[PDB]
Amino acid sequence: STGSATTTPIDSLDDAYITPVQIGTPAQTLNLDFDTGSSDLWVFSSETTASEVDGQTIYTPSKSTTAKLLSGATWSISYGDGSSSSGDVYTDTVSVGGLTVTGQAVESAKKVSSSFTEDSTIDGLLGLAFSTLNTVSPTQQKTFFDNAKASLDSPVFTADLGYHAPGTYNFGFIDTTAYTGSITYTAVSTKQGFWEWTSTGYAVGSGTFKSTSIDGIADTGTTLLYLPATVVSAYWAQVSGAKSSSSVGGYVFPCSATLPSFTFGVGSARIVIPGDYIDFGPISTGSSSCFGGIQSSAGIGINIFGDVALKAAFVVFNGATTPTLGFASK
Ligand SMILES: COCCOCC(=O)Nc1cccc(F)c1
Repeated sequence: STGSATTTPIDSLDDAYITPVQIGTPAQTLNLDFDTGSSDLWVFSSETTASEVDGQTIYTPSKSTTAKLLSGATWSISYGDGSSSSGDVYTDTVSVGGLTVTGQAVESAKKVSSSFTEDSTIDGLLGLAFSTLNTVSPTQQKTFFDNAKASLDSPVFTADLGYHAPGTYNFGFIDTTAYTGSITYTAVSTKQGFWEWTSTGYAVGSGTFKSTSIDGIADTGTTLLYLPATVVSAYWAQVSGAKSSSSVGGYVFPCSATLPSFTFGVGSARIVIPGDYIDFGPISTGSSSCFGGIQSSAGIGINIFGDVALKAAFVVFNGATTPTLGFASK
């Protein structure tokens, strides 16, 4: 089997991408944030505290003839940005782009933190990291990809995120028309539960490539590119007037600037992030200070190849017995 679904930016900045997902019988379609940096499929629901729902579409398990309470199971996650959610668990039929999993754990939110409430466009998350990070207790549940894998034509999914435009998540096949050149594959460590890999270096604009190992995670659920402070300083030094602002929370730059590209290495291959992809717009409405899309990971504990990086590539998440990642230009 295969599946193929369009993913759409939630706003004009590509802050996140939403993908329609069919849950239950009859289908209830929710728009979920596919998140390779995490492993729970959770939804706003008829159980979510009413004051914490503000425009999201909810899953109502009592209206699904295939929903079953997973007795005794609870979940609770805290994300790197400080947001969180928790609740109980149902199993139900879940379909993405024509690919159907029966008995998928659908984690129903009883509580969500304010950032989720305040974003009416995201009805939940669909985790695509390794199932060892799933938070359901006392019995850990599998991700949608883990449940689908054996049925897929090939045990892979691909992320093709658009810049200011829709893109595609495919399951079970590699669309050879969706990228240019070849796909360069690189080793993955699953030791932390993530799609963790080592970039071979970087360049700023037309500058020379610096060969240096940068371990990080491919995380579709993180907006920005978080890299070591040395790398980030080298990038922003090429933008007149750019500076790190403790009060804003990262590097800002004059909105009148033209940003240089940023290149990262994948083995001997190179993925070029155009400068425009690094512009996240005014820090507040009407400001001439703009927020940068490349930020320091120093306070995180891990480097994160988020959407800013991934949207410049066609990315293969290869879930073979020994997982690997592939990157192609597009
Ligand atoms: C095995 O789960 C133990 C509880 O974990 C809670 C928890 O917040 N986990 C978590 C947070 C962010 C990403 C991710 F993938 C997992």
